[PDB]
Amino acid sequence: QVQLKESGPGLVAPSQSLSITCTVSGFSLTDYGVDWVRQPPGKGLEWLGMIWGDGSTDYNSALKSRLSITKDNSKSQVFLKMNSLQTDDTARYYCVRDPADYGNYDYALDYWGQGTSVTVSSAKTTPPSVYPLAPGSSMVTLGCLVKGYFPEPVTVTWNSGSLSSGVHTFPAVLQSDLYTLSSSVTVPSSTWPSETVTCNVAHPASSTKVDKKIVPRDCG
Amino acid sequence: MYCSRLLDLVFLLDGSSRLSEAEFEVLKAFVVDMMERLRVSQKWVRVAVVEYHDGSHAYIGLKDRKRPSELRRIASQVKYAGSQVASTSEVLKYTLFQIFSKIDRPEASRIALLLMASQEPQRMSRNFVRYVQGLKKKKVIVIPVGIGPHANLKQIRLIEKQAPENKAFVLSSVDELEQQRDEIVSYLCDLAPEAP
Amino acid sequence: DIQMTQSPSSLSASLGDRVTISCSASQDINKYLNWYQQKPDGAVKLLIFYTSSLHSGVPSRFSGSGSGTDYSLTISNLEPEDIATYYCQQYEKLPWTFGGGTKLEVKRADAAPTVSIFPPSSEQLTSGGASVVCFLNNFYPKDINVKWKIDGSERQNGVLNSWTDQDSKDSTYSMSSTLTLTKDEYERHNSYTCEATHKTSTSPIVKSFNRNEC
Repeated sequence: QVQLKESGPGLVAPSQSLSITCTVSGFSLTDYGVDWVRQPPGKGLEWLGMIWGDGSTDYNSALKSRLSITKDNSKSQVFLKMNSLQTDDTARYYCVRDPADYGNYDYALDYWGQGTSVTVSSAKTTPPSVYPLAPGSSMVTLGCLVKGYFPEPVTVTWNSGSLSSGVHTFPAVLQSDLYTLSSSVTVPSSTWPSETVTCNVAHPASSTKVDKKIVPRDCG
Repeated sequence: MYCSRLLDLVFLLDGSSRLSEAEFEVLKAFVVDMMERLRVSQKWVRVAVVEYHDGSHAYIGLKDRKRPSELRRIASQVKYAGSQVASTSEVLKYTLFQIFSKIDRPEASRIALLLMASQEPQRMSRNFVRYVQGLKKKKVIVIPVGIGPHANLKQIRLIEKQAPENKAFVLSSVDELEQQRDEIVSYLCDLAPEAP
Repeated sequence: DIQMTQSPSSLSASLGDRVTISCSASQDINKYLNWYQQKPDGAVKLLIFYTSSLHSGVPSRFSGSGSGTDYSLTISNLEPEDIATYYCQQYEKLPWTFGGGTKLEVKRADAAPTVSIFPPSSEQLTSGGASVVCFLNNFYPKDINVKWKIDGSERQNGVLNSWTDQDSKDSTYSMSSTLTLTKDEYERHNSYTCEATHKTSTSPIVKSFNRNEC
């Protein structure tokens, strides 16, 4: 089965370079071309360039000559390198195969890698501040505000995963170089506050994991 | 061997280092020898000569009104390029979009004699077949002449496949041009109609 | 570059329906047109190449047609696994370019959002920050508007909104709206209101709290 997979660095500081290795299997790089395509968060696809079986290349001039695609046929690897990334180069990057068959003018992007997410930022790894959202002073909806972290992603669960049917966890939004998201859970009134409801937030990049119990507000 | 018919013949010479400076003189000599066997004239056989590398240089245009002897002299003086690449795609593009942008003599047949001794990087071939198909649509016959072991055989076969009259001549070296010359002139002459 | 346009970015349908996604190029592209499918999980696959040829593995309910500038991808009978975003792509000339995408969505009965508002936690206040959070959950259709008011006055600065993708199980959407203020500014007012405008109601769905009624 034809396969392609990207190994990227995850993060790139503005003005630094991006290096990604695409490892392929199920076909020989001598007989096929390999392209790179990227997708900025929430946006469409942009074709970046490709490398033909013979190692010659085609690049999208919108990249301003910043891009290099090279490869090692014997190791089934294709290398993308891009100079001086800026915030707008933040995107998920995919390596995709194409037949590179000029005899048949056939260049379809026929098998795609799963993609590797690249974030361009000068932000420092920062754990989230997790705040419990209890109603102010049937079903009840509770929440957790997960604010000021970097980089993506965080994982949010309720009661260590026991609660899931009434859970809504929202995509994060980038505020001031830091990400913020919220998660809500709706449960029967008979279960809260009589029993515990806790949100669990893990942030792998920080190796952090915090639990926040949702409690009726300590109002005087 | 002498062709007196209505024909526009375009000579496309590979300017790469796949041919040495001396082998390129032999190629130019074949071009002059071919001209001597054609009734060079605006009313009969018109000729064009282009040397192609990564880009190309036209030495004679079909419309150039000069004595056949001065045209033979120009051909004999074509400069050796010795380029790393001689793009067959770009020169066919030049032939399609510049030489035959308009078809001035629909009463003549048109032939592109593509003298090839090398193989362009694959990225340069992206539109290759579309250029060959565009030429077919304007009734420009493409005759690939492979010379030497680096001649792009894939492209030679692809050209033959695009149209029945696009017959190929595959040679082992420029030394064979002299031997196959009358045979080639004869095949090209037969693709052209006689004057009324 | 050749510009590819997919006029509808959001297309609603019911399972079992015949669905057609359109794509047009800024110039003749000689049928050099491909179609791709990106599933909600991000996986991209080629479906149709050279206007109408089906790629390996693709079921026959998918077909493509067109010429010149106008192309169409048709799904003869929509299946659950087909809920995804579809992109056309031209190869008439480099650089290759893609249409902006057409994301399919499943139709269901209209449903009003369940709105809940939350005052800033005491923990967050302790750090000098104050976010007021409002959830508008499980509504349909996806179009919705949220308005904030502090002591009766509309507030537009400091608000960040986030929308979930359609829920696979009940076909609804949810949205979050967060108003962030400094602790002093927050402590400078009393009523905080979240108002939701959606087609299910002709009056806004309002939720409020008074910083002092707690």
